[PDB]
Amino acid sequence: STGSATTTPIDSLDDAYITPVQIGTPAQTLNLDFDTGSSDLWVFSSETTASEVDGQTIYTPSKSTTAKLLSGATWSISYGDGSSSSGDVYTDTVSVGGLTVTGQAVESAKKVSSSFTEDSTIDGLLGLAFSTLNTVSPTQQKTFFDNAKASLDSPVFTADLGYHAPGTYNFGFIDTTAYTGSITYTAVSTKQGFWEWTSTGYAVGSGTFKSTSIDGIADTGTTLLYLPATVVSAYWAQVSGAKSSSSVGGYVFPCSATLPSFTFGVGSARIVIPGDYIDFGPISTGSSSCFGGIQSSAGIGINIFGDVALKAAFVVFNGATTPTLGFASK
Repeated sequence: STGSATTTPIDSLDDAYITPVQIGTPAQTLNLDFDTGSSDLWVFSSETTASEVDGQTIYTPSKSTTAKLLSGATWSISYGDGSSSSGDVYTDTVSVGGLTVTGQAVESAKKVSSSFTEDSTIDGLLGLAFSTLNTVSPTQQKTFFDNAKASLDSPVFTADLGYHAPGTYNFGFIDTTAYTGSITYTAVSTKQGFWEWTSTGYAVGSGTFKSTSIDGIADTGTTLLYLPATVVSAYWAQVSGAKSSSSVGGYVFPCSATLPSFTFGVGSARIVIPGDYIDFGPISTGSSSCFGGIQSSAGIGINIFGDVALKAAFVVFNGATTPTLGFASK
């Protein structure tokens, strides 16, 4: 089997991407944030504290003839941006782009933090990291991909995120029309539960490539590119007037700037992030200070190849017995 679903930016900055997901019988379609950095499929629901729901579409398990309470199971998760959610668990039928899993754990939120409430466009998350990170207790649950894998034509999914445009998540096949040149594959460590890999270096604009190993994670649920302070300083030094602002919470730059590209290495291959992808717009409405899309990972504890990086590539998440990651230009 295979599946193919369009993923759409939630706003004009590509702050996140939402993908429609069918849950239950009859189908209830929710728009979920596919997150290769976590491993829980959770939704706003009829159980979510009413004051914490503001415009989201909810899953109502009592209206699904295939929903079953997973008795005694609870979940609770916190994300790198400080947001969080928790609740109980149902199993139900879940379909993405025509690919159906029966008995998928659907984690129903009883509580969500303010950042979730405030984002009316995101109805929940669909985790695509390794199932070892799943938070359900006392019986850990599998991700949608893990459940689907054996049925797929090939044990893979691909992320093809758009810049200020829709893109695609495919399950079970590689669309050879969706990228240019060849796909370069690179080793993955699953030791921390992430799609963790090592970039071979970077370049800023038309500058020379610096060969240096940068361990980090491919994370579709993180907006920006978080890299070591040395790398980030080298980038922003090429933008007149750019500076790190403790009050704003990262590097800012004059909105009048033209940003240089940023290249990262995948083995001997190179992925080029155009400068425009690094512009996250005014820090506040009407400001002439703009927020940068490349930020320091110092104090995160891990480097994160978030959407800024991934949307410059066609990315293969190869879930074969020994997982690997593939990157192609597009």
